Order: sequence, then C-alpha cells, then structure tokens
Amino acid sequence: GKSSKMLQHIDYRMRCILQDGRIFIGTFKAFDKHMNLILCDCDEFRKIKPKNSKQAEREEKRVLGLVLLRGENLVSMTVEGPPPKD
Amino acid sequence: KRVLYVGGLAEEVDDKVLHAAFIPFGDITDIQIPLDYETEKHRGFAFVEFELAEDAAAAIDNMNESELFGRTIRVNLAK
RNA sequence: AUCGCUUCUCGGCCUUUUGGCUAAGAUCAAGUGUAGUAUCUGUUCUUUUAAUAUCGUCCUCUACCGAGGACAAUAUUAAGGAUUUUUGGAGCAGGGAGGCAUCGACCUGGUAUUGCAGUACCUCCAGGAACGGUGC
RNA sequence: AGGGUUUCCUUGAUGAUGUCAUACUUAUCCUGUCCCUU
Repeated sequence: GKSSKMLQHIDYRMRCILQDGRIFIGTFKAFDKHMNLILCDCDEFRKIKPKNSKQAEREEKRVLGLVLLRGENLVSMTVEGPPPKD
Repeated sequence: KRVLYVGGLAEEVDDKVLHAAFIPFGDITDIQIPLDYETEKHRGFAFVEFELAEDAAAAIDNMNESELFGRTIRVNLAK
C-alpha cells in the first residue's frame, strides 16, 4: 500500500548494520529498489553501539562523510536521532 | 520578538553612521534602512538589531531623544 | 363650546381599471425513453517500447533570395512478470589451538654482469632467519 | 524687529481550489396506441 516505511525515516539520522557487522550512522537521504542507501555526515563504528558505556562510548570511530552503501551488504536500520535542521 | 521599529530619525545618517552610533552599547547583528528607489534616499527611519536584549535596552535609555539628530525617537516591536 | 395632536369608525373621489377586429379567429390529446444539465459529494497537484506527423550541409532550377529532393535525431503513450530501476540471482556457510604444510621478500660474507629501458620476480655460491602473510 | 525631532519590509509578476456521478426534466423519439377478475 503506502510505500512510506522507508520514506518516513528519510532525512533522519539512522543506524545501519552491515553484513560484516559494521555500524554506519549517517543522515538517511535516499534509497532505491535494491536498498542502496545515501548517508550524509556518515561515521563508521566497529566495537560498540553505545548505550552509555561508563568506560567510553566510542572506540574505532571513523569519519567517512558522504556515503553510498550498496543494498546487497545491508542487514538492518533503526532510528538513531532526529533530522539535523540545516 | 527580535525586530524593532525605530522611527523619528534625522535625515542624513546611513547604515555606517548607525553602526557607529549604536555599537557603544553592544554588538549589533543587523541594520535595516527602508529605501525609496525613486529618490534613492531612506525614509527617515531604520531598525537596529542588537545581539543582546540587555544592550538594546541600554541603547533605548541613552539614545531616545538624543543629540546630533537632536530629536525624539520611537522604538517598539516591529510586529 | 373653541383650537391643536393622537387612536376609531364611516361617506364622497376611487372609468386611477379590464386598450380593437375576424369563421365564440381556429383546435383541444399522450407516453416512454434518452440525453443533457445541474447539483452534491468526495478526493487529488506543484517545486523503455509501439503508432502517427515534420536548425545545419550538399546538389539542381529561376531572378543574396525562393522552391524541390537526401542525410544528421525529435515529439507523444504505456511497463498490466521477459536483459537499464517496481513483482527479485541469489542464498547459505567460520570457529578452533596456545606445533605442521606453502609462498614471498630478507639479513650476513663472497661472487657476475658495463648492454639504449615502460617491469608477477630477477646473478650465484655459502651461511643465517628469537621475519612477515594464509590454512588446518 | 525674536530659532529647532518616532518607518511591521519597502513591486517592473509564463498553474490553482477542482471533477465525476447521479438524478431529474428536452428543438428527439419513438407512438396511433391496451390492461386485469363473475
């Protein structure tokens, strides 16, 4: 019916999980049939997705920037934070 | 509630004059002067926006009815 | 009683009102089905292929201009699953242990090559690896 | 012979309210036409 399930989360900050187990967090700006994704201001995490880990929240973080991810290698997505206003 | 209407302005001053006359009270973010394009001159008034409301307040107290222009000005929220 | 204002009844004006004629001018009747118009109710836009039609150059004719032909893609519509998008070619599969196999530079000595090139690598002889990668 | 102060912004202009369906009355459409009980 609605097709909205992806379009809803568009412009939002999104936590995307890759098939190797990486975590890509960026601004979800576009998708397609294959679920190839366009992620603005995107960083990569490896060790953790923090839920306020008292030791530290961030280890092996890398700044990537503007990322196009191929859908083949995507597993899943959740909402990480609201859209930046800019 | 950041934009003010400032009327009763003496005729000669431009945005540079206004910046110089009001900066002693605090930093300014914007200065608008409505123009009449047929004459190319302003209409006698302008709006000056301060960074801080406290500074805008001090300016009202010391500049209303002030010297050089030598006349009383009107200041209020523009809208 | 008289003068004035206001209810209420009534009389007179009310043709101010029926603006011709002929054979009373003549005659005396309906149902169904479709199409069009109007009104009311409910809900939508902006910011690849098929069919049809027809500025540049060359040639010819006539007096730079005009006409005729040929050549170079363009426009519209649809996607009810058949290669460039929306009815899928993807899927599933990694821990085990605290020596073994294979390859590659590599480090020491010594030794050879003196030629005009676009490159898995590049002499050889002996010694050395508490070296690096991968798999179990 | 003599003198003085209050503007919401502020153009040279190639998409907006519709559309569809149903119900009620003709310059069209066809008529010369009928039922029902003892």
